[PDB]
Amino acid sequence: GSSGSSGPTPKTELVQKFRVQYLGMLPVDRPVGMDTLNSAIENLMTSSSKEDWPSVNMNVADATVTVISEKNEEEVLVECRVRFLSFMGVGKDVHTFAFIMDTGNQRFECHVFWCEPNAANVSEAVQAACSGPSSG
Repeated sequence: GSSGSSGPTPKTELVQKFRVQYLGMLPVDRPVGMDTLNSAIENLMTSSSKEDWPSVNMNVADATVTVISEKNEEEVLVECRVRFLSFMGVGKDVHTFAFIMDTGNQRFECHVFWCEPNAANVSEAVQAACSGPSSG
């Protein structure tokens, strides 16, 4: 390592980590909507028990959503960005959070998660970042 080391700065950003479980990744056709959202969750929900879901952490910063493991603050299970997001919301139960992301090739992935006591702060912390129009 001939080259020295990078030079950090005495200033960081605000990050919000939330220990949530990882239900799994279910694809969806509609990048927007709740029905499908819930449907996705409910689908995953049934799949794999609750305890089966690995306790992960949801990092939120720089308007991004990165799912970091529990036994590793460096590991990045899933890396989602509010800029690549399409939609989301809280499933049937308030203890569930899923959002449709954009990967490319007309493909969308919905990452289901379990937040307690409710995915209100998470969804918000994530939404506050997304912050999109309603086009009503």
